[PDB]
Amino acid sequence: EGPLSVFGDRSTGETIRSQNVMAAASIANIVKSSLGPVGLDKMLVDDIGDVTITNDGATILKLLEVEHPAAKVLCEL
Amino acid sequence: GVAFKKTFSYAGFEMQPKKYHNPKIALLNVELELKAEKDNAEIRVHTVEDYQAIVDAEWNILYDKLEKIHHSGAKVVLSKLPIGDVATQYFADRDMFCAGRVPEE
Amino acid sequence: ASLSLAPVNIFKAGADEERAETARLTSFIGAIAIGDLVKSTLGPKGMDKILLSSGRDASLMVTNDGATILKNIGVDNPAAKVLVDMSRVQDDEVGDGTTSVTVLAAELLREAESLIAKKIHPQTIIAGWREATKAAREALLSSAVDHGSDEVKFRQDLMNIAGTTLSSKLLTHHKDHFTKLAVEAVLRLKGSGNLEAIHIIKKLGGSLADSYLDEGFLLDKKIGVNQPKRIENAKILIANTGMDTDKIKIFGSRVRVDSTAKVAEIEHAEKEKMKEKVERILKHGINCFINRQLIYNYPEQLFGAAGVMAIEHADFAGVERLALVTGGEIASTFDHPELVKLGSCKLIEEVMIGEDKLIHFSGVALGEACTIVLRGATQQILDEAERSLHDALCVLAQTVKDSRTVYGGGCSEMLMAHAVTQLANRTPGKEAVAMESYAKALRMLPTIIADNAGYDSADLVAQLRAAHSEGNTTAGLDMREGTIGDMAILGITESFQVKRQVLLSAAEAAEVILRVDNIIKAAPR
Amino acid sequence: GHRPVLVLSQNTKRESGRKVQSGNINAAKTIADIIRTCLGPKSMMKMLLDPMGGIVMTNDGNAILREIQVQHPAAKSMIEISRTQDEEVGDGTTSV
Amino acid sequence: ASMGTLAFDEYGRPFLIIKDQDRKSRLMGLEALKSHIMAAKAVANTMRTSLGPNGLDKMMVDKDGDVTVTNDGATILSMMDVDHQIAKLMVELSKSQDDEIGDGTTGVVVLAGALLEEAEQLLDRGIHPIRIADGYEQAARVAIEHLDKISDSVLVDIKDTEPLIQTAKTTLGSKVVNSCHRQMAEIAVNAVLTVADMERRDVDFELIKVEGKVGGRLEDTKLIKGVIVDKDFSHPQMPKKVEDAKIAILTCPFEPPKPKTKHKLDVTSVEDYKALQKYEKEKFEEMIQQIKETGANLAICQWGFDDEANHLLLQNNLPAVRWVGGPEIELIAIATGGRIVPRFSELTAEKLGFAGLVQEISFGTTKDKMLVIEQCKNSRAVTIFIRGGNKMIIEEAKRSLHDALCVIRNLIRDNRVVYGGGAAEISCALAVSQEADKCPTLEQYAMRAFADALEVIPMALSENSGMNPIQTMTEVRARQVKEMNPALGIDCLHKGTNDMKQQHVIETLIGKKQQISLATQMVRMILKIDDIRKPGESEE
Amino acid sequence: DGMITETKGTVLIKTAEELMNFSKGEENLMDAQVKAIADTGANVVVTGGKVADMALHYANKYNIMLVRLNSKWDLRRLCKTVGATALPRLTPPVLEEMGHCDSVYLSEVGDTQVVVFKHEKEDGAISTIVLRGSTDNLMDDIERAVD
Amino acid sequence: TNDGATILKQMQVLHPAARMLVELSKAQDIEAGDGTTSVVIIAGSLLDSCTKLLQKGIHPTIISESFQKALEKGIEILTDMSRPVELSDRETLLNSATTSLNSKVVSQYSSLLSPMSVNAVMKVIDPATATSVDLRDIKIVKKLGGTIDDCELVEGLVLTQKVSNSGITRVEKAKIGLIQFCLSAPKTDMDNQIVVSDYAQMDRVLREERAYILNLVKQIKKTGCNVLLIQKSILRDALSDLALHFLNKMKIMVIKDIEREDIEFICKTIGTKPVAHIDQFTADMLGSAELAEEVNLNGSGKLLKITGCASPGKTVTIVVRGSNKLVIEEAERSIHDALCVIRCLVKKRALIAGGGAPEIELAL
Ligand SMILES: Nc1ncnc2c1ncn2[C@@H]1O[C@H](COP(=O)(O)OP(=O)(O)O)[C@@H](O)[C@H]1O
Ligand SMILES: Nc1ncnc2c1ncn2[C@@H]1O[C@H](COP(=O)(O)OP(=O)(O)O)[C@@H](O)[C@H]1O
Ligand SMILES: [Mg+2]
Ligand SMILES: [Mg+2]
Ligand SMILES: [Mg+2]
Ligand SMILES: [Mg+2]
Repeated sequence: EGPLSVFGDRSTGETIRSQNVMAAASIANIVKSSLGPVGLDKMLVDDIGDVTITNDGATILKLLEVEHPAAKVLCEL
Repeated sequence: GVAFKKTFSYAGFEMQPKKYHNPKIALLNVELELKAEKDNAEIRVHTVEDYQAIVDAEWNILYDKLEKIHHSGAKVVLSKLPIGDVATQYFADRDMFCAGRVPEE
Repeated sequence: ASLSLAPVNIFKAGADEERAETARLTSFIGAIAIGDLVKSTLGPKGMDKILLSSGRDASLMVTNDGATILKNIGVDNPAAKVLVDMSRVQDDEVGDGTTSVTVLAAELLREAESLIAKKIHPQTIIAGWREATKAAREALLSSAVDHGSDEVKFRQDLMNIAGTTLSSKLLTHHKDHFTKLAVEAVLRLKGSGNLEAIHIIKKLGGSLADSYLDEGFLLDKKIGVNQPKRIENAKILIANTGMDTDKIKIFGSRVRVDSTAKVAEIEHAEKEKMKEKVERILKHGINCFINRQLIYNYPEQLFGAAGVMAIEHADFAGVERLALVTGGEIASTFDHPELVKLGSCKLIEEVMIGEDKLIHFSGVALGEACTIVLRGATQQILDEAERSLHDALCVLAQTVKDSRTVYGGGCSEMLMAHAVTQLANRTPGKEAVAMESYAKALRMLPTIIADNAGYDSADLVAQLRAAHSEGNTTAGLDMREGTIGDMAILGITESFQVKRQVLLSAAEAAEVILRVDNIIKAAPR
Repeated sequence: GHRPVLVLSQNTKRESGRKVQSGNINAAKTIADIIRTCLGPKSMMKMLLDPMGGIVMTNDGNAILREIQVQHPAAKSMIEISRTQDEEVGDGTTSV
Repeated sequence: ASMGTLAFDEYGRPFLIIKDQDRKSRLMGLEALKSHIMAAKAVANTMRTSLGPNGLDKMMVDKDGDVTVTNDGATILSMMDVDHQIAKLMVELSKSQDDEIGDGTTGVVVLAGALLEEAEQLLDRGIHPIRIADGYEQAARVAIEHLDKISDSVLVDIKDTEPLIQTAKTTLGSKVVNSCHRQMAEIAVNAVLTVADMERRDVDFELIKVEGKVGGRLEDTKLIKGVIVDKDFSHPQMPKKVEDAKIAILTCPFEPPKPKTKHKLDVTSVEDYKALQKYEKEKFEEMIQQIKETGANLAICQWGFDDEANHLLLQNNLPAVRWVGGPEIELIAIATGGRIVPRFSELTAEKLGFAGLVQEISFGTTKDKMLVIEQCKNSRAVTIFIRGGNKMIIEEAKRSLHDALCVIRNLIRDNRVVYGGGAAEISCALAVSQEADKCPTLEQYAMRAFADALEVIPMALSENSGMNPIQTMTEVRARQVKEMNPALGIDCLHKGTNDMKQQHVIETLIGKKQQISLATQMVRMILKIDDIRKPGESEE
Repeated sequence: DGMITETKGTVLIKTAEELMNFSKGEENLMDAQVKAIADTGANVVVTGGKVADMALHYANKYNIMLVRLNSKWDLRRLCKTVGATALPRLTPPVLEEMGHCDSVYLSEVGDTQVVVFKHEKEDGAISTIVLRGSTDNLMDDIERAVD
Repeated sequence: TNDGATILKQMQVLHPAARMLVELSKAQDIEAGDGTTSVVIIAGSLLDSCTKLLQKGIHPTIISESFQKALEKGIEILTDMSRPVELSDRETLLNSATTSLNSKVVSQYSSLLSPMSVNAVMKVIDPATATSVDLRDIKIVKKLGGTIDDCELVEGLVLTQKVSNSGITRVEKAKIGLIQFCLSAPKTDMDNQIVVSDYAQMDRVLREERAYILNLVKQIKKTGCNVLLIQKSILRDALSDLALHFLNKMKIMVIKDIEREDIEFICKTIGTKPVAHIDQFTADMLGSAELAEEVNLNGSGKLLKITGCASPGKTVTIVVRGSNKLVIEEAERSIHDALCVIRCLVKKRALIAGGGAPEIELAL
């Protein structure tokens, strides 16, 4: 595609920055509801009916299936 | 003033003068063509003399329209409706300008 | 960077583009393919091709004509299309030389390919070829000989030209008979050039030597029911009237009556009008009446009652040929009998040809229109006889129009090549090489003529080049034995117009093809 | 080409708010209503078809709840508490 | 860097904005400019080999397989089946140049390509494209002023057509019809001068009928001060040659009259039938006698006629032609100086056109006849008859002669000329470079890029002629600077001298000004586009 | 336009004089009808159907404003607000059927061309609320509030 | 079939040489009449020999000239071997016809067919001063039923059209008349309508139509005609019910739907001159015949026969019968072969022995 000739996609400039911010905001909004004494737990069905009820952020982010690298960064954080 | 594109001139248009220094312009909504008097008009005759009279009457109607236009003193004739080859040649013979199917705007 | 070799794709799907070397490669390949295909059908010992169509009817066509070979094939190479159109235009201009011009263009383009391989800019080649064309045209014009003043010498020239034209075709088996046939048919035109005045009738069966030129004229129509089938001292009237329930041309006319008796009266009036028209025709004092249009039953019966032959549905060509052969006037009104010329012939009769019956006009008055009956063993044989005879008639008509003639058998090509070579030995630069290639192709033409016969083409062409070098300007290929000889003595003659047209058209097509450095194709529909 | 890019994987759903609470409470109420009529000395019996072809004609709440399959996780939690009650004390499964 | 936007919300809910946004494509800013510049460069590099006397042609094939061989830039770009939008912009630029001028349709593409090629490195150096466009506009203004300065005037008098012939020869030098160079130049000049309003008014191309027929030779192309009609005489026995013909142009078919209105003629008795048939016969006789009474020798009709009228015309010694087209009717009436008569009753002697000779022309063994009308007194219409060895060269001759006619028309509109062969471009580049030195620093880059882009035409001409581009262009520029002579160009034909004034390489000033203006405006548009939103569907 | 028959109208021409005089007579009749309409003092004509070319020309000649309300509901509402009665034929209107208004004019609001039938008095049978806005949906919501 | 031309043209061969051989068969059939198989065999054998000739290294142009020389020599040899014949010798004609039929399915019925073919040829030409035979003067009619032994040589004409006048057949001393106009209500070529504005006009319409039809039939009958042939008409009905009834009441046998292309043959056979307008329908334009009857072929159809004619024309008709259609077609082809043999005996009256003698003599 074009003169660069690389077999893959390419995002440059404000687009990739916005994508990274969107991924980080998605990860944050996943666990935002489980903060503070007035927080609430979450259910995590594991695709075969296994249920995990938790409020811990690390458990939620570890059990989730994430694909965006900028979001995997926050999960590993 | 006003300017617009040339609109499908018929035969004999190139014989008309293309510049006038004080023309009177005839703005018309008239179809100057040899055609039926009306779409629901039928002519019934039983004599060859009446047949010739009817043909001459159609020609005389067209020529009366053309002569009424010509005697008005106008040199440029514009119509919202088609102007036939007969009318174009008639106006060419009188050193006049004609243009049919001029858009309404 | 080019359009195709760019990172961005700039074309629609299915559309491509060929740059300099690729375009030259494709053009040269197509031109050489066309030249190699059309050749081997050249000269007295050329062979014919079979054109088997791929359509539903699968038309089968045996032919030796280059134009018919080139037009009836599926051509996709644009340069090949250019050569095909050249051949078609050459056939339209004159009846002969299609194979010659196509082969000459192909050889010129082959030499152009060699020169391009030798790192020569094509504009230099084009300029050299323009100079060579000027020199060759001047030499050919200077070599022309005219015999139009003397009638016997012109007759001999016509015989020689017809024989040379028919030498390469299937009619070479009876060349003498067919040469006399074509020469007489052309001479009967009295100077008129309309070949459509000569009708070729192909009847299956019989030998090819059974073909003949009728002393009068032959019509493929039929006579009425109660009319005579044989008339002596005919006074023919040729017409183009209705004679089919002749309606008054007032479109809006209609019959509006209040009783069937009035309808019967109007019908009787119509029949009486037709009878009056027939009587007005009969007032001309005629024996045979030929109408272009149909003749219905009532006029046919009226003619039969008067003993008048009534040939109907003789098409535009039919009435024109009858007027030419008999001198009558094609009329459409019969109010002035004194102002209408009537055709005349000694005898009208029905003759039995094959299993079909034709009307025979004998002892015609003018005779400036010919009919030629062709007999053959197969449909393909008849088709090739017609095509070859058409070529001969076209060349003879051109010679009648312009009587200048040149010598064939390669003599003309070799003399033009000699002039071009002498010019080349006088010019500095690569244009000399271009002119040398031009002369090489001009000499390659008789080389192919000699190859088609299995002769030693190299030796014969070298001998011809030498002989033209010492000044023997009439030397050429003697194809009877395989030596060189005097075409003036051997009577191998050609029309100057045909050779000039061949040379100029070949040079023109080579120049236009060589100028192309890029071929761009839109997406096929 | 150009496959879609997104944060979480496909087939990953998520609902939130009053809907989740209402669904959980409705699932629990449905679990209760399944065996509501199997309580007391005048309780009716139920026939359950084992997928292995067996038949469990029983009045006990825990057996009925453990012989059925549910997809809503709240119903799974209810079945788990029924099993816990059965294991800890032995009876009272259809009351809890 | 495409497919619009793809976020699907922070909360995971669907995020659809544009209809079918997952299949569309978009480009932003600098790489979009680079793609446009690359496409324009590809088009210009393809077109630049067809420049000058040594320029080569392109074999163009359409959808149906029909092949055309041509050198005209506008024709080449119109025949191309391009998909890139910038390619379409280039094609429309060539069409504009053809429409306004008719010549120079290949120079504009090369100039625009060079301008965008220089703008590429200007952008790579970090300059806003609007600044580049403004600098290009300023340099174009300077170049146009310089062209006005170094222009030269020629005489467009009928008495001396030598400068006009030289201009037509310069126009035709790059076409395949240069084998009949001066002949085509003369016929084009005479055709334009014949049909023209001498008060610097327009030249009506509808009075020039350009028609070609295969056969013959290219040298057989001739100028006919009359009309060529594809028709022939109606009756085959009518004479094929009329001298001092008194033309009778009619638009009424030689048939009994027919009212336009829906009509019905009632026949109620035998007497009615007899009267009807006698009326028809009398109408035919009366129409023929009315035509004859005016003294006309030839009759020209537009709508054809039937057998009785045909034989009556033949019997009365009036050759006739039928089914003549309306444009041909008008051209014949104009050339012969005769009026167009709508019906026989209005025909008179004063409405008869006069022609010196009306003849039927044969074309060898083709059966196709064609009518020639010429030797008129003061014919105000002209016809160009083209012969050739194949239809491709016939079409190429048609467009080359059209280019020559357009060039002479431009000369009539304004007679100022400039000397070609790259001399004008070199002088304009020198003027632009001199003006750049006085300009502030930031616009100097755009001015010098414009000068370098102007320099492409002499380099293209030198490349096409086999000479070394850079060395030859540098030497010619140095000679132009040393001795003040804006007439020094590229010796494409190797005549020994570099002075185009002696070589008579002349182009219209309007042509150069239009080239520069159109190239500058289209380059400004191409530079101003920084976003593309294609459907990207790749539909069938 | 001049009214036509309901079964089928066929112009039966039998002589040349009738053919020559038919169009002239029809035009004279239409002119007489339009002049009779205008002689009653009417200067605005509102029609519920198609407007003939000759009718338009003669209305222009006599300085008559033409408005063509296609929908019947708008015609009825205009009759209510002006005080006129929809005539079934092209006869000139009588005094009781005569419509009156304070001002009728062609005006442009934003980019929309409108024809306004305006009463100076703060009365009448029908009143109109002209809703402006920056969005179609906003104006629709405002219209719902008005309802 | 056994005819070589029919076999070759019936099967698609798809090869150019084979197609040229098919055209050769067509030409031989057109010119000679038979020998359509022998010519193809000869051509195939000549080319087969040409294969070995070419393999020896002989250019395929010397072969052609040598073949032309051999053809000329063989023609001379065959002419020298021939024997003169005259048309007055019926025995030679019968022998030629029998030899032609010897190789067909009608070899057993040759004893009937060969004299039939000889008579058919000799009855349509003048034995003295004749150069060709127009086989279109010998109409062949194929009627299914019976056997080939039922073939017949009616001297007059047989019409497949049936008599519309059901009730009267077998007219003796017939005065046949052929008309080309329509016996129906009056109608002009130009558009015509009858407008009625009163009941009296409505009655008078059909009254006068009846009177006109009756006058037409009376004019036909006054001439003495008793058998009427009506040409097929498309635009206007040729024979109305009223006209048929009137003709029936005057004892006239009406035969309609006569094809346009059959008019010439019928006029030549009977001597009836066609009539297109009732004004010219006179007694001298009728074709007198001895008997005109409709005969049924034992339940296998009905044939209309007109046998015996004053001043008979030079045309004959052959009725071919057979059990099934295939044998009828082959019998027709064989009879055509015999007629063609007699025809090509009429021109170039020379006879040679068959049995392969000419070929072996040519070979030697
Ligand atoms: N008898 C002959 N002897 C020598 N050359 C001949 C003879 N007849 C024809 N030719 C040459 O053969 C060439 C090709 O002619 P032909 O094969 O008929 O096709 P075309 O005329 O279309 O090229 C001619 O240029 C002619 O000079
Ligand atoms: N005889 C010549 N010598 C030098 N240059 C020439 C000559 N003729 C034309 N040119 C140059 O070739 C360029 C291209 O001209 P041409 O191909 O005819 O039309 P276009 O300008 O449309 O490409 C022109 O700009 C002109 O200056
Ligand atoms: Mg030849
Ligand atoms: Mg319990
Ligand atoms: Mg140019
Ligand atoms: Mg046999």
